[PDB]
Amino acid sequence: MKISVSKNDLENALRYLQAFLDKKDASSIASHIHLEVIKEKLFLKASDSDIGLKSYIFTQSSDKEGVGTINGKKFLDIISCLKDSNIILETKDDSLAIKQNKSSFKLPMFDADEFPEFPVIDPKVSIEVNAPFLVDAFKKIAPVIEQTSHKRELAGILMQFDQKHQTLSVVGTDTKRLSYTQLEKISIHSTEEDISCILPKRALLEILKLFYENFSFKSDGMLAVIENEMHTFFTKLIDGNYPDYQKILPKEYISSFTLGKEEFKESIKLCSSLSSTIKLTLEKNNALFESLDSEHSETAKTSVEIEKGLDIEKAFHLGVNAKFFLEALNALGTTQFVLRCNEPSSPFLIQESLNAKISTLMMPITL
Amino acid sequence: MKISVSKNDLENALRYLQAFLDKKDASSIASHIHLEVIKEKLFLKASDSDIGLKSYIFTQSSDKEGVGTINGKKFLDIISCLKDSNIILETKDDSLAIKQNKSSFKLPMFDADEFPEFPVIDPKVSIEVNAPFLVDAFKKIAPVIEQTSHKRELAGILMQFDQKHQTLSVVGTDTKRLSYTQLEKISIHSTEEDISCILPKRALLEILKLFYENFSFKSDGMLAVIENEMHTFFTKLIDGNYPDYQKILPKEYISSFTLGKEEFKESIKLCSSLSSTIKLTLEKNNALFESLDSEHSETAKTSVEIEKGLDIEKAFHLGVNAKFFLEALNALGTTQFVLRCNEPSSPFLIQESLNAKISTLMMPITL
Ligand SMILES: NC(=O)c1ccc(F)c(F)c1
Ligand SMILES: NC(=O)c1ccc(F)c(F)c1
Repeated sequence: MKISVSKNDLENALRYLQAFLDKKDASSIASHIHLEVIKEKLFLKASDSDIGLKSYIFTQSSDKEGVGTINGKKFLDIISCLKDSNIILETKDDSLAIKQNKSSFKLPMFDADEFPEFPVIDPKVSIEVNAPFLVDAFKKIAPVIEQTSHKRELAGILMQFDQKHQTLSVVGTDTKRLSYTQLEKISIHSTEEDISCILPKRALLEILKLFYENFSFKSDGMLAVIENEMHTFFTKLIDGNYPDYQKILPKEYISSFTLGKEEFKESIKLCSSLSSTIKLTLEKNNALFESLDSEHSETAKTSVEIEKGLDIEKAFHLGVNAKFFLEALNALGTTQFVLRCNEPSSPFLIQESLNAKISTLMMPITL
Repeated sequence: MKISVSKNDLENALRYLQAFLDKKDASSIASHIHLEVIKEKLFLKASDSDIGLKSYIFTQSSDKEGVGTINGKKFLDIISCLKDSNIILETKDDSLAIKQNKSSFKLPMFDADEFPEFPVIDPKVSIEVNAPFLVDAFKKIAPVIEQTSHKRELAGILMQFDQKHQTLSVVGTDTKRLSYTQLEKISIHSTEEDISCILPKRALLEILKLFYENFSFKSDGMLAVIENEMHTFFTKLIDGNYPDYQKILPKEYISSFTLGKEEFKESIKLCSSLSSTIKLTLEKNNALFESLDSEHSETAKTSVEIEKGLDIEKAFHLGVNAKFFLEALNALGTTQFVLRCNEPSSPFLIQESLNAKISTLMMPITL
């Protein structure tokens, strides 16, 4: 109803909220942010059935407590064009006035009662995340997940909690490749020894913008609520049974090669100028790369020397998807990587030599 | 047929050539760059009926002179993924081989005889441009020209040469606004005392990427050829008669106000958060800005103090298009601008206080 706020505090809060608004129809409440002034806090939220964010900023002054709404895109556009001095926000019946020095604006509010109730859960599982490993895993695994996947449970990331062993397993897949990590020594508070949540990709991406470390993750098996000092975020979970990835992962590998990450990146990028798939050939002191599904009369080839010789009898040949192989290497923190293989026709593994550590299993390309 | 070249020289030449290729159909000669090795130069060109570029780079070594062609997008994609060391280019019948250390590529060449003849003109008009004023004019005027304009001659920029007075006039318009400059003391060599060329917008944009100063501009009234040390560019000219802009420009102005450029930019940007048109009100010591065609219940207002008072009897009101007014101010080099008006319903002028100097005439918005 009446306050002053810091321009930068307000702008930053509004930026984050943009992604939770349906902006195209400005006449719908789904384009508005809900506003609430109580004590010395402005609360801003945007949500619906699926997903939502609640944020707050401190008022520089507060004169009048109450509630309202405002078009979030328009609000952000106005504040962005203002100077750093404090901004006065003030209702005038069903209109919000915005003032700074000689500049003043009016926007219409809607009925705040039309705004969805921001949900709260009775948590069945809860963790406190005090380090970046979880978001690191999220970031490294996200590229393998197809948001528009036509199968529902593969459109999100698996979080598998084992309370008994204090581990959080995180898994993404598109059916051609599967990336995973298991995070150790996580103090999990749960009503069950084993429990699984599937977060939608859309939610995953939002979390990467909002959180880094020092946040809680809580779930009742229907919603996941993530919270820190300034923000409360929620998303609906995805219903199905995520693939048994432990069954999918091979038992052992016939061969394991320790290889140069950046040299393989460069070599693959290079051959991928003319194709999407590549023929890798490994010899004792050499790795050869050749474009595979290139159009005829178009070829790309290169090789790198392997100084510390491989354990090979003549030559191992492997067809690979370039993008997938690169994204697997991109997920690694080490200067070297381990490539574990069985037959050239069976899935192969990429992982770090010896933050989360993300491994990727991958289907090869034939011939 | 056989040479080595510097990677950076080759990459840079290829980047410029990209815009002269139809890249989507890789099976057509229109996706290829023509190649010619003679003396210690590789000549690269891409052209068609409308527009073209010829470039050259120096060979580090030359062994075999001749001609061929290559897909320009693919060539650029390959070279971009290579290291800085020299690159060997070498024909193998109707294929171009590209080699650097352990990396080698083949791409197919097409019949070089299918490539269009690069045109040459007998110039009717010629200038040497030894300073940036021309491209400065081009850059400042380009925003007012609609490339997809449904009327042909307004889809380009007018260049009007007066050999008698040694002036080059440059003019753009979209019918709502007209931006112009007249450049003085240009040594024009022409067969006529007065002559006009209309360059297409597409060509204008290319010229801005390729040229700055120390180039020749030549025309036969059908093509324009622009040339410097490394590059020869051409474009077809547009046929019609460009509007008589000297008739269009007003005789005198009832009032002329000297105003703050950045303050007006900020004020207009600010009000344009909620509208495309703005009501400007000028008073003796004040300028007020208000959103005009904003949706109802949405308002944006601001004002700035004018210390050195205006010559006004009460208040001058003027409806303006925000984007147009901003782009007019963006074209100015001065910290202040002059706004010249007659009736609030008639065209008004924006120009610099007291490089090219671009003035913009503009139709107002009513009420
Ligand atoms: N989920 C699967 O069916 C699958 C099987 C083999 C793979 F290599 C893979 F990446 C995924
Ligand atoms: N070319 C025209 O018809 C024209 C007339 C008045 C203007 F203000 C203008 F910018 C253009």
